[PDB]
Amino acid sequence: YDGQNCKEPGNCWENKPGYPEKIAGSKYDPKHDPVELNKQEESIKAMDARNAKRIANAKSSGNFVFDVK
Amino acid sequence: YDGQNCKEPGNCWENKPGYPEKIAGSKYDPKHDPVELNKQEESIKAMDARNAKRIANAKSSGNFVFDVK
Amino acid sequence: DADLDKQVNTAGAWPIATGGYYSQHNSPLAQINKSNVKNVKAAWSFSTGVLNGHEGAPLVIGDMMYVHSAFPNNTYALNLNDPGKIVWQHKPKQDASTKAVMCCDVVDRGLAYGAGQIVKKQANGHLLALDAKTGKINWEVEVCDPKVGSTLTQAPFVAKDTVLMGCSGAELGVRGAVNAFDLKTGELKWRAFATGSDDSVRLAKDFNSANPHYGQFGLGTKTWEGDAWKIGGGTNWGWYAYDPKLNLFYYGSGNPAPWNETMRPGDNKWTMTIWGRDLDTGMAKWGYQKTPHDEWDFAGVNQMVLTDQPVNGKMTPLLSHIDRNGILYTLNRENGNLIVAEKVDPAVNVFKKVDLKTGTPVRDPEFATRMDHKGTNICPSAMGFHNQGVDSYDPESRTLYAGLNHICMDWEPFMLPYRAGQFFVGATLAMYPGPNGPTKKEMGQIRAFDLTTGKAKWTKWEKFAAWGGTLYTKGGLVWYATLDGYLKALDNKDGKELWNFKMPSGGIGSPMTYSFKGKQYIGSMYGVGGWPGVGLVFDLTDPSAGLGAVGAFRELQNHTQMGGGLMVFSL
Amino acid sequence: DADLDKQVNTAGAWPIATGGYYSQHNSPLAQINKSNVKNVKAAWSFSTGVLNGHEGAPLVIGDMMYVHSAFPNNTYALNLNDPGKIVWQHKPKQDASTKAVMCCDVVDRGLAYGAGQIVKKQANGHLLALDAKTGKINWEVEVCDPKVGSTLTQAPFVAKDTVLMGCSGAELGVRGAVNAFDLKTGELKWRAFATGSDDSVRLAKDFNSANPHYGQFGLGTKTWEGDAWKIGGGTNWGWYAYDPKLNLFYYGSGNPAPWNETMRPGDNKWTMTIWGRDLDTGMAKWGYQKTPHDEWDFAGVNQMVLTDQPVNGKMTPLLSHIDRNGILYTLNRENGNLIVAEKVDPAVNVFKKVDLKTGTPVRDPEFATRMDHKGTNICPSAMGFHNQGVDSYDPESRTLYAGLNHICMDWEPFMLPYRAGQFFVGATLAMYPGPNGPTKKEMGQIRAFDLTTGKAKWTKWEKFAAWGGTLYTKGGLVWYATLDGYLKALDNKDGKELWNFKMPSGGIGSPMTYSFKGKQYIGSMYGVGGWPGVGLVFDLTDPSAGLGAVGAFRELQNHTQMGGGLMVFSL
Ligand SMILES: O=C(O)c1cc(C(=O)O)c2c(n1)C(=O)C(=O)c1cc(C(=O)O)[nH]c1-2
Ligand SMILES: O=C(O)c1cc(C(=O)O)c2c(n1)C(=O)C(=O)c1cc(C(=O)O)[nH]c1-2
Ligand SMILES: [Ca+2]
Ligand SMILES: [Ca+2]
Repeated sequence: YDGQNCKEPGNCWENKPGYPEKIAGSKYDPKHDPVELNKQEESIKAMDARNAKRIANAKSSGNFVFDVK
Repeated sequence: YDGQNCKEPGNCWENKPGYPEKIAGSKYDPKHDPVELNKQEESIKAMDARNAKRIANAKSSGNFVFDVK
Repeated sequence: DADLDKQVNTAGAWPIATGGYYSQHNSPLAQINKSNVKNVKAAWSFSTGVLNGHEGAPLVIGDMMYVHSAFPNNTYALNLNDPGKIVWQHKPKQDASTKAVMCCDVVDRGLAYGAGQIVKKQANGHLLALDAKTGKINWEVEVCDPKVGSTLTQAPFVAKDTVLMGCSGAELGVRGAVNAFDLKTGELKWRAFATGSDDSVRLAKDFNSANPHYGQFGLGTKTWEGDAWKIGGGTNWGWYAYDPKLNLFYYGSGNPAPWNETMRPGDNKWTMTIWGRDLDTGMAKWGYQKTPHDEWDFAGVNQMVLTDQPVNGKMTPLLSHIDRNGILYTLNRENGNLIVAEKVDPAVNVFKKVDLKTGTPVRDPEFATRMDHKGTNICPSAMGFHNQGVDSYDPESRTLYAGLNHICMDWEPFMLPYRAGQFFVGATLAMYPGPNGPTKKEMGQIRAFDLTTGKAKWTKWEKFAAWGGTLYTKGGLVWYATLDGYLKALDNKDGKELWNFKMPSGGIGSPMTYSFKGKQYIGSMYGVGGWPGVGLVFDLTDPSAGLGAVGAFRELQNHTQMGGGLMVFSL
Repeated sequence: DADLDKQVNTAGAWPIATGGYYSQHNSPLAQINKSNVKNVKAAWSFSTGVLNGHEGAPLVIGDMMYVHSAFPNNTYALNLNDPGKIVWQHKPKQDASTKAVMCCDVVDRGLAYGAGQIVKKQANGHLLALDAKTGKINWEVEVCDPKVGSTLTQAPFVAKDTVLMGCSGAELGVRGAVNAFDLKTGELKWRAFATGSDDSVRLAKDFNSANPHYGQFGLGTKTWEGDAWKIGGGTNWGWYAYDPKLNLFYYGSGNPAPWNETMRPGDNKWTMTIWGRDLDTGMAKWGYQKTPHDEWDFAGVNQMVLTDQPVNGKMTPLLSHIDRNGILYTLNRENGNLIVAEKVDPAVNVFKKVDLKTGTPVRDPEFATRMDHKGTNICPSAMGFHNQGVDSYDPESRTLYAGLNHICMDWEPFMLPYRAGQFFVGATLAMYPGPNGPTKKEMGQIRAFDLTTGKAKWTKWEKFAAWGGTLYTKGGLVWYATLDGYLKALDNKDGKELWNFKMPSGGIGSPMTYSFKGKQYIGSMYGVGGWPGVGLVFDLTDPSAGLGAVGAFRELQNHTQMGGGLMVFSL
C-alpha cells in the first residue's frame, strides 16, 4: 500500500498485506452502535432549535436573552 | 472603662457599664465544653510523640524517615 | 465587515490573530530593528489570573487591547493609556466538566473582531459578540456540545458579515465542520462538514475542476466503510486565511477518528484537506487531501499563508502551509494546483515523497501504523513537525520563518468502542527527539523557507519544540516565544539570536506587535501548556501519558512552571 | 548559626527575609540611586505556577536564589548564572482541606536559611530543612495541626542553632506559641505559649523587673475568666528580630480569641504583647502588652525593628514597631522601657492616647466594641493601620519608611460556640477608607518616621493599602509594591516617586535586593491576595464577606487579577 494504486480518482486506499478489504465480519469489526453514531446529529438538531429561538426572540423583543423559553 | 483603673499591676480590665463582672451565669456565658477546650493540648501531645519517634529513628538509623513505624 | 477593514488599514493596529486576511503574521512597523533590538526592554505586564496554557495573542483596536485567558476563557479590555485599569471584563460561568473532554489542555487561541465587537468563544461551545467599548453581550449562541465531546479552542475568524468557527474533538470522534454565523445577530448561516454526503460537505458544482485527480464527488462516504464517517473526525481547530478578491477563505480539516487506522479503512475524505471555499455560500471551489487514510494523527489544521510571488519568474497567487505530516505545501490559491510538496526536514519517513503528478504521498510501509504491530522511529510523531504555531512571512526577502517540532515516535493501535462523550483514540505512543538535532536531543527549530521551492535558507535549533510560531517585523526581526520561557528576536538574514527576555513561563502563542503614541510594541502571552505541557500542567509522569507527550517533554518542568499573562516590550 | 553569619556578612547576599538580624530590611548596595533609577528595567522573571497571594520575597545565598509560592508551598532553587534552569525544586503533597482553615488566603511569607539548609514550612504544619545545594530533605517535623485550625504561614526565623516557628489560627481559637527547633535535627527544644501558666508562657525569674507595672506573674490565667485562655489566641505569625549580644529575640503575639470581646473578659495576657526572650531557653526577659483586652482584632504580630539611635541625645538600644492598633512603639530593647507610643495617623480613635507612665492605652469608650452594640467609624479597622508588611530603615537619615493602611470600620459581635477545627470569630464588620485621604478614598500610605519621637517626615498616598512593606537601599531609594500591581521607587528625602513598573499582579510582599557579578538587582514577588484580595481571589461580592474586607477592596479587581511569580530589575 503506497497510495499510488487508485480504484477511482481520489480513492486510492488499499488494505495492507494480511488485513481485510472490509472489516465488517472480521476480527477488526468495530461493531459500532448506530444509536451512539447518531448522537452528534441529534444534539446539533436540538442545539440549532435552541439557537433559532434565541435569534427569533431577540429580533422580536429587541433584546438578546440566552435563556429564552 | 478607660484602662487606667487597675485592681493589680498588669490587670486593669473593667466590665463596661451595663455589662457583668463575670460572664458565667450571665446572658453572655460562653458555656465552653471542657473536653472541647482541651483538644489542642491533646493534639500537641500526640504530635510531639510522633516527632519524637522520627527524631529517635533518624538518630539510630542515620537516615530521616517521616513515616516510621 | 467594513469596520474590520478600517482597523486592518489602521497603521499599528492588530485586529486579526494571524496578522491580516492573508495570515502572513507580519508587520511593516520598523522602529525596532537589527541595530537597536538589543535595547528593547519590558514596558509592562498583565496577569490573567488563570493557569494552564495561554495560546494566541491579544488584539489591539484603536487605543484598546483585549487579552484572553485559558479556560474559563476570560476577556480583559485595557486602554493602552493606562494598562493598570481593566475597562471591562467578561468572566464566563462554565461547568468544570468541560475540561474533561478537551484533548490537549484547556487552551484558547484568541479573540476576533468585527463590526465594533470583540468576537469570543468559550470552551463549552458558546460563541459571543461583545461590544468592543463596553463589553455588553450582543449575542450568545451554542456552536458545540461538550456532552458529545465537542469543544471550542481555535480563534474565530471574521470576514465580511460572517464569523467562521470550528469545533474541536476528533480525539472523541467529533465530525468536523466549519460553522458560519451572522456577525450582527449570531444566526447560523450554514456549516460545511468534513465527512459525509457532498451536500453536507458543501461542494461546488465545479469542485476540483482544475484537478479531477484529487477526487471530486461522492468521496465523503465512498472513502469510508459504512457509517464510520459519522464519527470520522476532520475537525478544524487551526487557522484561516481569506482572499477578498476571490471571496475564498481557506483552512485545513483535521485528522480522522479514531487514531486506530484499522478501524476505518479508506481514504477517509475529506479529513486532512486544504480547502478553498466561497465565503458567502461555504461551497468548496477546491479541496486537496494531504494525508489520505491518516495513520499518525497528522491533524491537517495548520496555518494557511497567502502570498503573491514569482514561481520560476511568473507571479502567482499562492497558498502555503506546513502540515503536521512534515510536508511544506504551496498551491495556487485560485484553483488548488499543487506546486510544492517538500519535506521540511529530511527525517520525514512516513512518505518517501509526495508525488506532484498523482497528488498523493508515496507511502513507506515500514513507517505505517496498523493493528497488531508496533511501528517504530516514525517521523513525524503525532505532534507533527509543525503544530498550531502561527508562522511569519517577510515580503521583501520572500521568506517564511517556520516554528517546527523535531519529534518522532513509536505507535501501536488497539480496538476500542465509540461512546459519545468519551475519548475515542485507540493508540499507545512513545515520542522522542528526532534524529537530526546537533546532540540528537533538540526538539525545536526555527527554519526559514522559500515557499516557491520549499527549500530552507537557514536553521536555528531549540531545545524544545517551537510551538507558538513566529512574528516578522520590517526591522528585519523574527520574534518567537519558547516553551522554556523566552521571547527571542532573530536576525532574519541568518537566524542569529539578537535579543531575548526570560518571561515568567513558557510561551505557546505567537508574538504580535502594534503601535501606540509613536512607539512600536511587541506583545507575547506567557503560560506554558498545550500538548507539550500536559505533563507539567496535569502532574503526569508516565512517559506514555498525554498521548505520549509526557515522556518527550519530561525535562520541560526543569525549565519552567505554569503561568498566565501577557508581557509587552518596546524601546 | 556560623554559616548563616557568613552569608549575612557576604556583600550582596540576602539570607534573611527581614534583611538581617535587626530586621531593618535595608541594604548598603548603592549602584542604583536617585540619579539613575529612571533607567532601571526588568532583568528577568519567574512564575511559580501557583495563584493566590504571593507574600514574602526570595532568598539569595551565594550565587543561588530560592523562590517560594503560596499554598501548596513550592520551593524553587535557581542559580543566578542561568535563571532559566531550575536546579532543584520541592513541591509538597498536602490535603486540599488545609486551605479551609486558613483565615486570610493561603499565603506563605517566605523561607529561612541556616547551616547550609533552606528552612521551609508548609501550610499543613510541616517544617523542613532541605540541603541548599541538592534540595535533599534532612528533616521534616510537625509543628501545627490543621485539624484544630492551626496552620503555618509566617517565615521561619533562624538564630544560632535554633529555628523559631509559630502557628497561625487565632480566628479558630488557636492558642499561640513560639516553637523552637534544633536547626540540625528538627527536635523540639521548647515552646513558649502566649497564654496560660507562667511555666507554659516561659517567664524568666526577673520578667519585667524594669517595669513591674506592665504586670509580671500569674497574669496568663488571672486576666481571663476560667479556662478561656485555652482557646485564647495569641498566635505569632508576623516577624522576628534578634540581638546576638543580648541573645534576645523579639516578636509580637497576636489577638485573643474570639473577636467577641464580651466572651472573654479580662486583659487577656499575654496576647498583643511585644516580647524580649532569651534565644536558648525561650524565657522572657520582658513583655509589654500593647492592647489589653483587644476589641478590634489588632493582632500584635507586626515587624520588630532593632536600631541604635540617640533619644534626645542619649544613645539607646531600641526596638521599634508599628502595631495594627495604629500606634508606633519604640522601647529600650534591653529592658522593655516604653519610650515612644504615638499614633501613626491622627484618625486613630480607639485610644485617646497611650499613657507612657501607666503603660496602657487610654481607651475611648465611644469606639470600643461590645455585645448588643454596633460600633461605628472605629479607627483603625481590624486590618489595622499597619499589617504584615515589612518596613525599611535608613541608618543614615535614621528614618523608617512605613507601609500603612488607612481603613476604618463598623463592628458588632455575636455569640458563638467553640469547636476545634471550626472558625471562632464572632463578629460582623464593614470596612472603608479612613477620613484623611486627599479625596477621602485613599487607603494606603508610605509614611516616613523618626523612631525616637514617633513624628512623621513625609507622606505619599496610595489608592490601596501599602500591604507588602518597603525596602530601603543606600542609593536613597524606598522601594515598594502596590496591591494594584506596581513596583515603585521613591526619593527617600521627600517621598517623590522616581520610578515604577507595572508587574503582572499586585504585590503583597516586600522588595529585596542582592548583587550578582557586581550588579545590583531588585526582586519583588507578584500575585495579589492576602486579606485585601480575598474578594478577588475567592469570587466574593458580599461587602461584609472576607471579615468585611470585600466591600473595602471592591475596586481592586478592576485594577488587577491573580498571579504568582517573581520579577527582577536592574540597570
Ligand atoms: O482533533 C481535534 O479536534 C484536536 C483539537 C485540539 C485543540 O483544539 O486543542 C488539538 C488537537 N486535536 C491535537 O491534534 C493537537 O495536536 C493539539 C495540540 C494542541 C495545543 O493547543 O497544544 N491542541 C491540539
Ligand atoms: O490570628 C491569626 O493567627 C492570623 C493569621 C494570619 C495569617 O497567618 O495569614 C492572618 C491574621 N491572623 C489576620 O489578623 C490578618 O490581619 C492577616 C492578614 C494576612 C495576610 O497575609 O494578608 N494574614 C493574616
Ligand atoms: Ca487530533
Ligand atoms: Ca487575627
